[PDB]
Amino acid sequence: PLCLKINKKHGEQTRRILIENNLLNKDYKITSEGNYLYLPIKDVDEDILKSILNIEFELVDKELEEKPSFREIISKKYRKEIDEGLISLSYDVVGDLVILQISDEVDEKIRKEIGELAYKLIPCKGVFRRKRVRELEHLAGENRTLTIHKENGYRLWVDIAKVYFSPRLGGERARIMKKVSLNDVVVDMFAGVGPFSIACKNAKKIYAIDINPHAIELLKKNIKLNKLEHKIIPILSDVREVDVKGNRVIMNLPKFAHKFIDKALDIVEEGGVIHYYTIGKDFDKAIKLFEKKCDCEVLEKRIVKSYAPREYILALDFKINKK
Ligand SMILES: Nc1ncnc2c1ncn2[C@@H]1O[C@H](C[C@@H](N)CC[C@H](N)C(=O)O)[C@@H](O)[C@H]1O
Ligand SMILES: [Zn+2]
Ligand SMILES: [Zn+2]
Ligand SMILES: [Zn+2]
Ligand SMILES: [Zn+2]
Repeated sequence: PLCLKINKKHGEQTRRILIENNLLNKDYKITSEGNYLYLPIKDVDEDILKSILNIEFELVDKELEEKPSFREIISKKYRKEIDEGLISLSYDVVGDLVILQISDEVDEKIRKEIGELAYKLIPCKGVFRRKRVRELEHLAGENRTLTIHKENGYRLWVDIAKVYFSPRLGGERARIMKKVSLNDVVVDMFAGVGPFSIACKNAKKIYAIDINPHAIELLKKNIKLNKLEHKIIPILSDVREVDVKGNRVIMNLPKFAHKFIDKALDIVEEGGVIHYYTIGKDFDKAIKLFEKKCDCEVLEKRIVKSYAPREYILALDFKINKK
């Protein structure tokens, strides 16, 4: 498939950089031919790669070997419509449930068939598909949308019909989890059911804020389940109206975080850190927004996942030196 071609002397270094940026397509075998290394890579453009690599490279097409199924079967049977949107090969597994990406236009009993296949080939108790928190269409197995998801050693109650939750962000949450220091006071601006907040358990105090009450209900259940009731303070409100202070501030709202930077700088103490999440073709825009608003330094930046062609969800840790 799509591969990143580089001189093999840079092999291990490039592999590591692709893994941290969720770009390594682990379903293929990195292959070495001649003095070149070919790394199977996920959807990405040459321009943004230049912001995470200083060596020369080439993106190319190439057959490579791999490291029942579902993705296997659906891919051929419905390749017709899949090939044109209707159906996606990508799906999410939140705890006990599976959520397919069937942009319905596909018949209903056709949707039940796929869900049924999924239910059959994928260990789960329920299968749904969708259409921000959107309405779900049940397609097989148990019809319960409430489940518990395990990640990074902790547990999270999630009701997929009520709040937004991406299991794909477990890696990014684990990254932050390890940077947290004992004396930190964390402000999780858009907490959902509390994933970053539970992840930041090393801190001495955490403020978990969200405007969705069901989200806050799951948050509370999660604070208890993980035994962090004397650590995490749940807050039902629009974050703009909350007056709290912290040295570590999390902004997990990609599409609109840019509209909340002023509030974030008001919460953050100087010398503190803001973990910003945004959508972009690269890191330039976000850096500029922050550079104009205060004196800061980027400490680490990562591509989190793809959003659409030449569009990605990005993470940047900004150290705020002076406001
Ligand atoms: N003005 C606001 N104040 C507080 N929370 C908000 C506001 N607007 C949206 N939200 C919440 O922002 C959240 C964005 C989600 N990406 C949070 C995900 C969560 N951090 C997780 O790790 O699962 C949603 O749960 C919204 O309910
Ligand atoms: Zn509720
Ligand atoms: Zn207490
Ligand atoms: Zn969101
Ligand atoms: Zn700045």
